[PDB]
Amino acid sequence: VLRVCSDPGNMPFSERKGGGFENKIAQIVADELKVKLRYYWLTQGFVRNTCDLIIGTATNPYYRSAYVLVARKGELADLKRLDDPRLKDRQIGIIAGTPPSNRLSELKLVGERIHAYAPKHQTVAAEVIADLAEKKIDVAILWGPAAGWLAKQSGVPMDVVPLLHEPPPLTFRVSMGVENDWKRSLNTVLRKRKADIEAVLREYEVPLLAE
Repeated sequence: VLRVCSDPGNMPFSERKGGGFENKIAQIVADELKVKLRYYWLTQGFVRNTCDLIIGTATNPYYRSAYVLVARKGELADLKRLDDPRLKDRQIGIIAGTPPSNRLSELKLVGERIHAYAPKHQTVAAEVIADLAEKKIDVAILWGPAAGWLAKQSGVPMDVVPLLHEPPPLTFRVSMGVENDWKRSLNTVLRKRKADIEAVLREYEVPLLAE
């Protein structure tokens, strides 16, 4: 029986009801291996505290995403880069310690207008999106696979722009985590059910990058 290390409250990634896209992906992997699926639930030292499989974190990567810029639709048209001069007077929200914070300090985007959230709402990224919907901030810098679905649930239209022009890097490949023969069997599953896994990522508005 496939045992997956997952979070019972971490939408859009996973939830105990099985509604996250990593639950759908773990269900695809279990069906491919002709086996049942069970979870060891724990809240996100998650790894060594936790089962046999981690869906998102190594095996061959099955998608590549980036940190994104999120803003209310129509307020910062064509916003693509962190050095855009329109951000100098904007309230910016970001999770403290995340990779983009080095570029913010590099561009002197520091101080009062920078809302650093510590890593009411299910996740900290959900709160940042909610603060953006309630105009408590004007710009949100979050991990793509989380912000895409969360923006769809916010209630106000938003623009999700992947950060591709920032010189640490802000783009990351995502693989499964684990026994290199077991990693070999999982790489086989990712290679076969690629079209099904990629369709699940698109349904949850996960920004997908090439290469």
